[PDB]
Amino acid sequence: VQLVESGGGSVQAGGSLRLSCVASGYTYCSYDMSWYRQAPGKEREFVSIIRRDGSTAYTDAVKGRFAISRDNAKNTLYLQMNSLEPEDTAMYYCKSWACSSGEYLYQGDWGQGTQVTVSS
Amino acid sequence: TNLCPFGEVFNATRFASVYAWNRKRISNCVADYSVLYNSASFSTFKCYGVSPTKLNDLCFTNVYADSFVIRGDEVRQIAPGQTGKIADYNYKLPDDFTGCVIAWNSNNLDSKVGGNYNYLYRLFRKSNLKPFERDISTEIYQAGSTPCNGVEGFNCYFPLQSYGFQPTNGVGYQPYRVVVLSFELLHAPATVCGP
Ligand SMILES: *[C@@H]1O[C@H](CO)[C@@H](O[C@@H]2O[C@H](CO)[C@@H](O[C@@H]3O[C@H](CO)[C@@H](O)[C@H](O)[C@@H]3O)[C@H](O)[C@H]2NC(C)=O)[C@H](O)[C@H]1NC(C)=O
Repeated sequence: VQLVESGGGSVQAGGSLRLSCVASGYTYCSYDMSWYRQAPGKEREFVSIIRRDGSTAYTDAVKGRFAISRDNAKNTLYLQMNSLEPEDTAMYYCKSWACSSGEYLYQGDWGQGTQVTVSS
Repeated sequence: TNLCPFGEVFNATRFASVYAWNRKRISNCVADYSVLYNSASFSTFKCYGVSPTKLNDLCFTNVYADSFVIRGDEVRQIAPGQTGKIADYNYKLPDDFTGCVIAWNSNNLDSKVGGNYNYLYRLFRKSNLKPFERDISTEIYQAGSTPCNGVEGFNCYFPLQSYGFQPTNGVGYQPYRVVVLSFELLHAPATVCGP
């Protein structure tokens, strides 16, 4: 399993951006998935999750500006970031969580990350 | 006869997060435990049934290689009667536990400049684990009352944290590969022995 982020760049504040993370490679079960971000010098904070049962949680900073969506058809994870403030500047990372099937167990994975950069 | 595949557990390139700990059933093989206890390379090596001398002389129906990474000050907790973040929420052993904990410092393998985010542990849980339970749930921890409504925020903890192993932490806060050997006798006579 090999996650790969994309989308994002420089953007004037109050604009929007769609992050895409694209899974590649199989595994013997289906797993939850998260967005993390790491600000300049601050550490990696959780942004959101989405689970097998289709439930989301969001971090209180982004609650209601940001939206997590999967298209399992294309093996693609989506972060809609709207009404971006400068605080939202960070390297953004997709993470796949664990799952079992039977004796086997899948650990998770992180991607390389992508830079969002929000001026004013 | 061929040779139990301890090779695959100990010399594994990657190792599990402690919340999401690996188990590897060992069956239908010789053993030779002495390759293990005579390594140089094991910082820790407590046995709790049995003198590891005389476990070479004995036979079991199955053997399990539980195997994760923690910080060094957590390796205290991988034992009978223990308590804290790791014993309570990530990997409990039973009070009657009879087998072997092995561990060793993996600061060279499992660290990176900026932090290794791959290893994680579980910080909160509505109760403690039963012996050998594992819990790979996400699910926002409700520390208050007044409920979370899937926001992570005040009293509303995303309950899996990363360790972020740098090679410039001190030994308490650097990563240790652990491996618990558990040994069960059953009906179906034997499978793993000693040559
Ligand atoms: C984990 O991996 C290491 C690295 O490949 C394994 O170490 C090797 O262990 C063998 C045990 O059969 C050593 O064997 C004997 O050593 C001498 C010289 O050191 C050699 O001349 C003999 O022919 C004989 O093979 C071997 O030296 C050692 N390899 C070296 C040089 O590093 C280890 O067994 C693996 N761990 C587990 C638990 O499987």
